[PDB]
Amino acid sequence: GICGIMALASAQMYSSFEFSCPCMPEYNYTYGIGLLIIPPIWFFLLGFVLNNNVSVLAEEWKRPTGRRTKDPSVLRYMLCSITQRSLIAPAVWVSVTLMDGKSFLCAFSINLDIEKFGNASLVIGMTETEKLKFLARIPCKDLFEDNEVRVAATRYIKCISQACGWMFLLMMTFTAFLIRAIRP
Amino acid sequence: GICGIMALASAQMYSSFEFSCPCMPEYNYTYGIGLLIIPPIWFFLLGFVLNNNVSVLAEEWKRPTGRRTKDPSVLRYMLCSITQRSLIAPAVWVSVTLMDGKSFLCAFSINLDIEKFGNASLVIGMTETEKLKFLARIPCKDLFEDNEVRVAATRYIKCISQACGWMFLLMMTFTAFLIRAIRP
Amino acid sequence: GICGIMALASAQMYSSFEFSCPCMPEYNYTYGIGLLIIPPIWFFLLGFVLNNNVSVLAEEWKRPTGRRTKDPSVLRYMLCSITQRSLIAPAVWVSVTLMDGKSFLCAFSINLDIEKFGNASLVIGMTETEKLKFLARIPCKDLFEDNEVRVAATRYIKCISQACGWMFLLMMTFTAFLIRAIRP
Amino acid sequence: GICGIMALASAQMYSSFEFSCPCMPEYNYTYGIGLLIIPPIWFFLLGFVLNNNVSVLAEEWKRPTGRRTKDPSVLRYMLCSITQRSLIAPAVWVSVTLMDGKSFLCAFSINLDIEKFGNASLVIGMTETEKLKFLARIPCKDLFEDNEVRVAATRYIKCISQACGWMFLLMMTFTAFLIRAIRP
Amino acid sequence: GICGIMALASAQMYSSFEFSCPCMPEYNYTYGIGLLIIPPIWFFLLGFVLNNNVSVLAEEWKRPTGRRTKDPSVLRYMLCSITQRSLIAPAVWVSVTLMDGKSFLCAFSINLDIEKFGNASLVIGMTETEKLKFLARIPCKDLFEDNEVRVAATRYIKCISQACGWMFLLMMTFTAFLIRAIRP
Amino acid sequence: GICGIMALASAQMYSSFEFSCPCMPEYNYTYGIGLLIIPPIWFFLLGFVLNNNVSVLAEEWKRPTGRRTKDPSVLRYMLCSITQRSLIAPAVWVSVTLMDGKSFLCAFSINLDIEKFGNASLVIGMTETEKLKFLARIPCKDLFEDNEVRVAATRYIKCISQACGWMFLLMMTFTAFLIRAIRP
Amino acid sequence: GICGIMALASAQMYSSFEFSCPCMPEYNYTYGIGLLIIPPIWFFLLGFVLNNNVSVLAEEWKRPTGRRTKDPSVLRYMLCSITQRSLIAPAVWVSVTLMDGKSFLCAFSINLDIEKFGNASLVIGMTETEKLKFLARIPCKDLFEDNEVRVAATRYIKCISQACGWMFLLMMTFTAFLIRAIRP
Amino acid sequence: GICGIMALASAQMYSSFEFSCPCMPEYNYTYGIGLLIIPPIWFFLLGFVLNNNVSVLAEEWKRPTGRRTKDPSVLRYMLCSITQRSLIAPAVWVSVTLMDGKSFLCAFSINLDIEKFGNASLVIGMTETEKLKFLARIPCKDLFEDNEVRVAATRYIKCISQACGWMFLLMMTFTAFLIRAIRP
Repeated sequence: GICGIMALASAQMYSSFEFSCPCMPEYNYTYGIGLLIIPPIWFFLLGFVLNNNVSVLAEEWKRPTGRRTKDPSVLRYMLCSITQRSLIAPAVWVSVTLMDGKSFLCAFSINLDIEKFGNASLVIGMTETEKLKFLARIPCKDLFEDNEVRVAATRYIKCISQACGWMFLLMMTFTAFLIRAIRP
Repeated sequence: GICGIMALASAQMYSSFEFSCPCMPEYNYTYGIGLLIIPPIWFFLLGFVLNNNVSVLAEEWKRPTGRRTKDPSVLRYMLCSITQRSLIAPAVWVSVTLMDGKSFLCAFSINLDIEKFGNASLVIGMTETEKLKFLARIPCKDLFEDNEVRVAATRYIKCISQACGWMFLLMMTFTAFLIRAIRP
Repeated sequence: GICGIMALASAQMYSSFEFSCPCMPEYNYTYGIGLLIIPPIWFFLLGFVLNNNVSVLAEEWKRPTGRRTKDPSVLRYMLCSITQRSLIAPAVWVSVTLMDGKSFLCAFSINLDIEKFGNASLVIGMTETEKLKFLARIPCKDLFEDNEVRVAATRYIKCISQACGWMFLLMMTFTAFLIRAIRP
Repeated sequence: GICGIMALASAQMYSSFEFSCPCMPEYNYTYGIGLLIIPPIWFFLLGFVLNNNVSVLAEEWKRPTGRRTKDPSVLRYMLCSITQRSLIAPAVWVSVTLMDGKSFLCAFSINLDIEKFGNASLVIGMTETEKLKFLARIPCKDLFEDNEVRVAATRYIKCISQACGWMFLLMMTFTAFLIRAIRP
Repeated sequence: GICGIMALASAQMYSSFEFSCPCMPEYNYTYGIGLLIIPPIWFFLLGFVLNNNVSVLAEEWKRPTGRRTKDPSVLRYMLCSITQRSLIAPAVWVSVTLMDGKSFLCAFSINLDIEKFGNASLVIGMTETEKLKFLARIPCKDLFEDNEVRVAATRYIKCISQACGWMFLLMMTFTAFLIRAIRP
Repeated sequence: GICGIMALASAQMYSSFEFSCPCMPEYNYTYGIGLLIIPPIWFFLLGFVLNNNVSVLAEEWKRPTGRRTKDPSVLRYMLCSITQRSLIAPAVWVSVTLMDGKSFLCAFSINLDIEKFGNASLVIGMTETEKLKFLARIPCKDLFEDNEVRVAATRYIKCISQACGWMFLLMMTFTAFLIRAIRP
Repeated sequence: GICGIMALASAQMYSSFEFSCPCMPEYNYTYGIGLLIIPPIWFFLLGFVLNNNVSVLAEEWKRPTGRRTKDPSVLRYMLCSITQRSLIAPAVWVSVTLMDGKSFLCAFSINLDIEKFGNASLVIGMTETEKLKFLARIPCKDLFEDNEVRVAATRYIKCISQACGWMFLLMMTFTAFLIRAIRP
Repeated sequence: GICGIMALASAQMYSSFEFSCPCMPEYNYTYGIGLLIIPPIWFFLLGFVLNNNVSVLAEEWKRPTGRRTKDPSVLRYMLCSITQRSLIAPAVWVSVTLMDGKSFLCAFSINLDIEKFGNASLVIGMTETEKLKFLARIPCKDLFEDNEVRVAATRYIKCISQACGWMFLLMMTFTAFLIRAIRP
């Protein structure tokens, strides 16, 4: 119920989210990786909070030994089962974020090698500080002057991000395959 | 019921609201921060007023001691529970307002350092009064002459506002996590 | 029932209303303030007329003393309660009219000080009659020649109108908060 | 039932009606005032015809004295009540027609004073016949040469028509207020 | 039932009908008046044919005197009542056709006086045959060279057609008013 | 049931059909008249095939005399009644095809007289073979060079096709009027 | 049920199919005729596979003589009846494919005679290999240089394909007419 | 149920997927073939995971011999039946991916022979490394300079991919035809 609702909400919240990459070398990595990390953590704690069966977990965690009516075997089972139920909306966020490649373009555009894409006369005679300030404006469509380099560098990091998007989806599905094959 | 209605109404009222930043240095801060503060206060008092269970709170607050049929333990519990039920539509407003970054762009565009973004020849030979009147027109798209500086300064304060939007959402969710883990 | 219908009708009638500011100094104030005053009075008398419980008020007001089956205590209560039920659609009109700022732009564009916005060479060597005829055409987009002054003066009176729109909404909600806290 | 249907039909028939002002001085007044008068008369006789309770009025009007089973007190009451029920769709027509101001622009554009709006060199050296033929083409957007005079004269008669539209709505609502306060 | 269906079908069939005026003086009058006359005759015979109560009229008309089980008083009543029920979809066609004025523009554009609208130098030195071939192309937007004369002549015959459209609607409604006031 | 379905299907299949007139004099007549004749024949045999009451007609036609349980009076009645039920979707096709006039424009554009429409200098000094190849490209919008002649010739054959469309609808309705007045 | 579903699916799958004619003389015929032949064969085997009554056909075909509970008379009847039920979605595909004429344009544009359409100076002094490579690019809108020849050759093969589309529909309907007139 | 859901989800996930071919010769083949191979493997393991009848397969696979309540004949039958039920959403992906031809264009554009399409003067005097870097940018619309070669090479590999798309659909349907003809 709420698992399918939060999975649809995670894809819908990414669609309405307006990605504003700062295009500065100090704040590209923390913004690009931070939108890959911090909204999954919020969707994970939303999976604890919106599920009202954390309250029964709370009452059987707060009371000391002797008062525990249920054995902790079903407690370990339920806390595990509520984690792998609340691990869908984080995984849907990291799926669609890696499929679009906006965060890999924002975070990893200062690690590129510019000789592979377009003119070799771009960065000639330019210091590492100004070269980092030149490479960082690649995700900004209206701040980069060379359009052919910008489409070449966008397609390179978007295909790598889509490769990591499918390798993440295969590792997640194969993990849930092993979970529903040995544990219940 | 009305909590989900007011949460959807707060996001819908922001979408129909037309943000008109004054682009004057005397009235940028009060308008930009005021749209972050004053509509949450109105949505908080709307959470008291539209909930008709403030009337039973009113009758057990007006009558003096001796006439009180209920002990004030359930009174403290209910006034607390109606506050954390009416703290959703304010929090949805501050969420979407910080996600768009229009108020942080309107209020904090007189605190910028203009050397980081574009031409260094912009503010040379210009007094602090005219420099404040030059920096204040950054949120106004049709009043600013340098477009590359305007997109650079917009993206800088929009990513900082989105960082504060996610840090607010994490602090709010972790607070409600502790509330539903110790109190009921 | 009809309170929510008239509240939605007041917002919908403003959306279909085509604001035609006359852009003349004799008729700006009466048209701009008159659209803020006269449609709330019509929506207030519509709250009396469409509510068929004004007929029972009519019969117990027309008959003299002695024939009055009900005591006037419930009569004062019901006439008060029908006023604060019919004070929603007027308040929704003044809310959305102040949020858009078209009436404050139409009525108060002859009180502006033109040195704050754009060129100081606009009104130089111009008589008070022609200066009033120059300032009055600010709300008319297709009658004003200086576009930068027009957007600056529009944003100034629209933010002031939105400030008065939120101060009206706070004073109205805090008043209805006190009404539902002492009276019933 | 049919009162709300005819009220919605009167607003919908005005929206689909294509206003073709003749822009001739002989036929502006009769067309502009005639669309304000003649469609309310048709909607009034439609309120008699579509209401099948005119047939019982017909049978108790045709038979002479002695055969009248009902006293004429309920006959005066019912003929009055069917008039104030069939006076809604005429009033909705005159409301929306005065709110748009197309008929006041078509009928009263030969009464204007052209010095108030634009160039004083328009009508200089021009006979009353050609001046009437020049002023009459104001509602025709594609027949008038001076666009600034045309928008100024349109906004002047549209705000006056909207003033008469609200004064008509206030006089109609206050009349129906007195009707439902003394008569039943 | 089928009366409201045929009334909506007559307005819908006019909306999907593509008016192709021939713009020739031999065939303007027969096409323009013929679309005002011939589709009402087809909708009138459709009111006889689709109403299956013409079959009982057929059986009591074919059998001679002596075999007639019903007296012809109800036969005159029913044939009259089926005519005034099948006189709605013809009247809706002539209503919307006169409201748009395309047939009056097509049929009566050879009767115009061209001095009233635009340049007097249009028809100077031109024979009655070529003048009829010049006036006939007024309804054709892409065959007439003088656009100001074309909009002036269109608005003249469209307002006259809308005057005859409202005088037809008043004469039809007042006739049906007298029918439902004396006959049943 | 299926009569109204096939009538709506015939109008819908014409709307989705893309009329590609060949614009060659050998194949204009057979294509233009063939789309008026051959799809009505297919819709007529579809009226036999989709109606499953052709099977009972088949069994009482195949068996010789003596085995016929029903007299052939109801057989003549039913085969006639299934023809005039399956004569609606052919008639709807010929109605909408003559209302649009594309087939009369495609088939009869080699019979025109070109002096009536535009320049007399078009076909001067041109052989009957090249004149037939010049007149045949009138329905092709992107193959004809003279646009004023093309709109004049299109409007001439479209009004004649709409005249034959209404004369067909009157002859069909008057025929079905006589059928439902004498036969049942 | 599934017959009407597969018929609607065949028309819908053609509408979403993007026709990419190769415009090479070696692969025009096999692609153009192959899209007319191979998708009907797939829709025919889909009519066997999706119909689960092929399994009962499978069990009474695999078992040898003696074990056959049903006589093969109903087996011949059912295998025939399932073929003429699964011959609808192939026939709908060949219908809409011949109505659009894209396959006849792709497959038969190397058989054309180019003197009939446009300039005779196109193929003069050109070898059969380059003439086949010139004629093959007729279905490709963005690979053919002469647009008037391309629209003339498109309209010629599209009208011939629509002629074969209607002759196929007449031969198919007349065949199904004979089937439902002699066999059941 | 979930088979038709996953089949519609596979076609819908391809429609929302944004194909970003890297247009580099090292990473064209692995990206183009990898999007044909890796998403079918994920949809195949999704057919195991979302079907909860893998848990009963898990319990009867983990327990050793002696504890097996069911014989492994129904185990081989069910594991086979769940594979041919979960082989629909992979097959729908490879169907629509080969129908669009984007992966065959991305993976096989370094194997082309450029003399067949356009100018022979393109690759003259160019090394195999730069020729591979020139041919690889064919799927990139905004990175290839010769548009006529790009449309010719796109149509060549899209028709070959559509040929392999129909040969895959015929081999898959004929295989499922043999499965439902011998096995159950």
